[PDB]
Amino acid sequence: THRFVQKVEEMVQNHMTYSLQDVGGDANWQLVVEEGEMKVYRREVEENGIVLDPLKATHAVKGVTGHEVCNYFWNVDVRNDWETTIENFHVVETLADNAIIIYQTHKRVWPASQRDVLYLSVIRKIPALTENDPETWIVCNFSVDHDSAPLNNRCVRAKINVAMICQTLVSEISRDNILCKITYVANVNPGGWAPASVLRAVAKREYPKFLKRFTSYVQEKTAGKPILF
Ligand SMILES: Cc1cccc(-c2n[nH]cc2-c2ccc(F)c(-c3ccc(S(=O)(=O)CCO)cc3)c2)n1
Repeated sequence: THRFVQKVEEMVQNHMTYSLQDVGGDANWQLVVEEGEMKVYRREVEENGIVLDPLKATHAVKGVTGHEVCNYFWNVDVRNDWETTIENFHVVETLADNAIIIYQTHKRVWPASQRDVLYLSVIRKIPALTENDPETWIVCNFSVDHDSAPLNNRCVRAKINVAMICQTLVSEISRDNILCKITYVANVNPGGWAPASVLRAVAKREYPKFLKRFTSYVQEKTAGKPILF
């Protein structure tokens, strides 16, 4: 039992309560980009001059399970196969077999300075709320403080709360008959000065490119392997 067990429970339950809700019907969410079943939405939010724009996306991916998608998203050993904006990353602390603390730096977005981030990354299976409902696999990545935080004078420290939340629908089961329903939420505080139009333009381009590249990577690596439910 590590020191972040309560915090983890809170952050995960908040996503389970609030992040799964539908936004198709909700005019407070702007639909920014659509590519088939991938639907990317945002709200435009600025606090004390800093652009926070909550991002929420849904997607439906054939032929992979939620457990698989979450394992690929959490497993630091495959990070470089799908990430494209990371410059450096270091595992700061191992809390449990399902929870680590990561420090990473990102590629600069001109003309703002580079960003770094220091977060707890946890993977959990959440049982079905009623006998009717699906089980959920979730990865939550959320900023924390740590005394071994790196000094990096080129970087402004962002703060994140991200979740990759998956429910899996199925019909001996073939990958032909499985579909993973994803909700991805990203609440990024850039942590200092950054021009709003540029941040918005980069979010609009990069979030869809990330979701497409990541989800296709999982399909590619699990093809012709036995399913892990
Ligand atoms: C996916 C995406 C969308 C929009 C912009 C960018 C980007 N381009 N250049 C710098 C960044 C940047 C700056 C600060 C950050 F915290 C993250 C950040 C993004 C996602 C996540 S995660 O938790 O989804 C995946 C683990 O990295 C963590 C940090 C990314 N990347």
